[PDB]
Amino acid sequence: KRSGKPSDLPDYKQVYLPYDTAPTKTELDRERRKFMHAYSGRMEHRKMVEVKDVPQNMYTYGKEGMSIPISIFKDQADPVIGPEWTYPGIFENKIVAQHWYMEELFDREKSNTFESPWQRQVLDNQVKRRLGKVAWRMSMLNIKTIDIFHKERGA
Amino acid sequence: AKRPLAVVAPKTSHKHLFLMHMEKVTVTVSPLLFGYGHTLQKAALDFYRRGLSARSPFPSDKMFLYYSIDHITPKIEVTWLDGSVYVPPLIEGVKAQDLIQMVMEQAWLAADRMSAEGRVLNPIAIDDYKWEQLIAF
Amino acid sequence: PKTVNIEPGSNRFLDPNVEAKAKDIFAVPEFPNKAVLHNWRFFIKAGKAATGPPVGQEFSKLGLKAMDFAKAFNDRTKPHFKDDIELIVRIQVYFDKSYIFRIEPPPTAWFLLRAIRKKRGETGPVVLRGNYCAYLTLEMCYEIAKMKQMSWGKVEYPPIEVRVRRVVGQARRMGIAIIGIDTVHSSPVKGMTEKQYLEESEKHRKVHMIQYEALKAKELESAPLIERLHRPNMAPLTNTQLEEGLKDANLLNALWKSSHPKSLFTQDTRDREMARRYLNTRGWFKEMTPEEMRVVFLNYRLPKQEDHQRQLNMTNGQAQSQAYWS
Amino acid sequence: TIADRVRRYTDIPEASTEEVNQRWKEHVMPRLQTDLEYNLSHWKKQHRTGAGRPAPPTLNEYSLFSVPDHSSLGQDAIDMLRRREAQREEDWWRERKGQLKPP
Amino acid sequence: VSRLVSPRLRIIHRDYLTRRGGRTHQRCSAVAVDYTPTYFATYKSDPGQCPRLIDAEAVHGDEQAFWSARRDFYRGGASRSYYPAWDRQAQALIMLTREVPRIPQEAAFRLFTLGLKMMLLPRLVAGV
Repeated sequence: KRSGKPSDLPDYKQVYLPYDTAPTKTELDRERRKFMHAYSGRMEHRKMVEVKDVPQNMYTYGKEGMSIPISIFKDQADPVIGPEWTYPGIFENKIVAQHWYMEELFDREKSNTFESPWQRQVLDNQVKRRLGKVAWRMSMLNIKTIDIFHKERGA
Repeated sequence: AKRPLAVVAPKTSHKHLFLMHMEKVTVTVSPLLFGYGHTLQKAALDFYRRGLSARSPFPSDKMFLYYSIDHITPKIEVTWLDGSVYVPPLIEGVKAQDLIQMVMEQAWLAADRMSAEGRVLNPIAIDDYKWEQLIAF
Repeated sequence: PKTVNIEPGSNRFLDPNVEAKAKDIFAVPEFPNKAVLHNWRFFIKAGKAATGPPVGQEFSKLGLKAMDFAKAFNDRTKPHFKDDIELIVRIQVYFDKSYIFRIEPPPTAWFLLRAIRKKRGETGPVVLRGNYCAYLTLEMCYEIAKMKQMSWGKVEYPPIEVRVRRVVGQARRMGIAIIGIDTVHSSPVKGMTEKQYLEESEKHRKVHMIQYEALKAKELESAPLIERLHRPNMAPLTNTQLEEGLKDANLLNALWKSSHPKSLFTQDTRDREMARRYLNTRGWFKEMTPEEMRVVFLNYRLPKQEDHQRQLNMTNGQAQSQAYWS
Repeated sequence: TIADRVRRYTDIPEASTEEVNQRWKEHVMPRLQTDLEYNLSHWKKQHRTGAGRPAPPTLNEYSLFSVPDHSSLGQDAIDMLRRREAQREEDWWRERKGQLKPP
Repeated sequence: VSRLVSPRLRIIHRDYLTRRGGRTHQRCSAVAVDYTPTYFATYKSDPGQCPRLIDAEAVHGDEQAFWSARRDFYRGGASRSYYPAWDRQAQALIMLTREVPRIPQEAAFRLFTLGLKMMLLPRLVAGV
C-alpha cells in the first residue's frame, strides 16, 4: 500500500564515534566483504543469499554512537544508540530471535537442550499460532464448505 | 385496570436486556454463599456481566449490584415504570440467556399491564420482535 | 570516547522528556461501555487531516460533518510533531454516533522504512524478491520498539525485549536482514578480539536475566490474583494419560492436589495422600515422591525467581505461618 | 445410572465447595468479626467520603479459594495433547523423508 | 421452629410447569430463601438503608469495571475471557470480611464493663 510509507527519508547522522582507533581503510572492505551475504531459511533449506544496498563501514554502522532517523516528535532528534549491553536482552535475543522451523525446535525440546531459556517461549507462541490457524480454519467451516486449492491458481 | 388484560403475547427470543420499560434492574447476591461450577450464584452474576456487557443496549448505570449477608439466594429484581417489582424465579439449571429471556418476555406483559392501568407508554427503540424487517439476500 | 551511560541495560525507555508527551496524545479516552458501531482506522499526517474521501467520506456515509473532527484532531496533533509523521487514528463510533479516537505512533512498517532509508517498493521478502534489502542491527530495532508500546497507558506492558522480537520478525518478513543474527559474524568492532567480544557478552547476556526476571517477577506480583494461582504443567503426562485423564476429570483433580506446591491449606497429609492413593490405582505416577513432582508440575510461566519461591514454601517457615489472617 | 451420569457434572464442584466450607469454618471463622452490620455500615460511610478503604486481597488471603480448576486443567491438557499432534508432523515429515534414504 | 431462625429470612417455594424437551411440560421448582416482605421497605430505597445489603459500589468502585473485567495478565485476544465467577466473588467476599477497626473508644466502656464485677462487688459491700 502507498499510504503508511515514509516520504522523507532522513539520513544516518553519526553523532559520536564508537572508537578512538580509526578503522583503517584496508580492513573496512575486508570485513564488509563478509557481510554482503546473509543466510536465509533455517534448516537443511539453508540458503546463503545476497543482500542489496550494503552499507560501507560497519565498525561505525550501528554498534554505538550513530543516530537512527525515526525522528518523530518536535524535540526528539534522531536518537543516539547506546552501547550493546545498555539495551536489555540483546545478546539474549541473538539466541532467540530468528526464523525458527519447528522441525529445528522440537528436537531441542524433546532433548531439553535449549540454547536459550526463551526458546521455550518462542516455541509456544509459534504453536499457539498454528493452532489458531486451525481454530479459525474450522470456526469458518461451521458457516459453509471451504475447500483448499479447489479454485484456479495462477494465470 | 381499565380493561381486561391481553390474551396473546409475541413469542420471540431476546438476545440483550434492553430497557424495554423497566426503570431499575437490581441483582442481589450474598457472596457469603459460595459455589464452584454452574449454580444460581454463577447464573445471576453473569446476568450482571451480560447486562453490563458492552453489547446489550441496557443502560449500564441503571443496573445495581447488591452484596447481601444473610444467605440470600441470588435475587434478580426488576422494577417497571409503575413500580411493581418482578423477581424472575431462578429455577435450578438456569443461566444468562434464560434470565435475559425471562425478564424481557415478561417485559411485554408487564408493560401491557402498565398500559392497562392507564399509564401512558413511551416509544421503544429496539424491536426484538422482527416486524418491520424482511430477510434479504 | 563518550559512552552516555554504562549500565547493563538501563536504556529500555524513551527519555522522560519525550516519554512525558509520549502519552499526552497516545491516550485512550476510556470506553464508555457503549456498543461500538464502527472501528475505523486511518493513516493521517501530522496535522494535515482533511474533510475529503479519506476521512470526511466515512463520516458522510453516516451524515457526520467530519469538518469538525479534523479540527479536534488538529487540536491535539498539529504541535508536538516532526513534519510529515503519518499517525494512525483509531476512530470508534458508538450507537449514539459519538466517536472516540486514539491517535497512535506511526506503523512500525513506516518506522522500518525510515530507519533503513528505502521507499515504497524497494523492500520485500526474499521469497518474493530474491534479495535481502537494507541491513539493520538489533541496536536499531530496540529504538523502533520504544515508540511502539501497545498499552500507551502502560508503556511497557510487553517488556521491551519481548517487543523487539516482534519488530525483528516484522522486519525479516520484509527482507530486513539485521546483522546480529542472519549472518555468520556479528557487527565487527575495533575494540577487542571476537573472544574478548564474546567473553564480554557471556557476562552481559546473563546479567540481563536477573534484570529481566526481576522485571518479569515484579510484573507477576501485581498481576491478577487468578494469574498467581496454581496451573500444573502438562509436559510430564504422556498422551495416553493425557487422554485417559480427560475422560474422567477425577484424575486431573487428584493430580492437582497431588502436586500442588505446599501452602497453609495444603499441608493436610490425608488430603495430599488421598490423591496419591487414587493415582496408584490408575497406574499413574508411582515412582515420583512428592518433591520431584512439584519441580516438574509447576506453572512453567512463573519467573524463575517465583517458581523457586513456591517450590521451597515448606522451607519458608512452612506456609503454616501465612494464613488468611482474619 | 441417573444419579451417576449427573455426578459427572456436580460432585467434583461439590467435592470442591465442600472442602472450602471446611477451610472456611476452620481457619477464618474463628477470627471473623461477627458485627458485620456495623462493618458494612462503615463502608457505606467510607463511600460517602469517597476516599474510603476498599482493600485488594493478597495471595495468602486469597489462596483459601485455590481449587482444582478445569477451566485451565481441562484446557491445557488439550493444548498439550495438541502440541503433541503438532509435534507429530515435523517428526512425521522427517520420518517419511527418512524413508527415501537407502538401507 | 422457624426453619432459618433468622426471622427476616423467608423461604418461598415456586413450582412451575415449563416446556422442557421441546414438547413436554415438566415440573421445575424455584426454591429460595429471601427477605420477609417486612424487610422490603428500607430496601426499595436506593441507598440500601436496609443493612445486611451493601451497595456494591461501597466495597469497591465501578463494578462496571470490576465484574466486566476480563482476564488479561497475558491472555490478550480471544482468550481474554471474563473472570470466573467463583473468584470474582472471592475478591469481593475477601473484601467484605476485612478487618474493620474496632476503636479503643468503644473499648473504654467495654473496659468500663471489664472492671464491672471487680468494682461493683465492694460497692454494695461498702454501702451498708
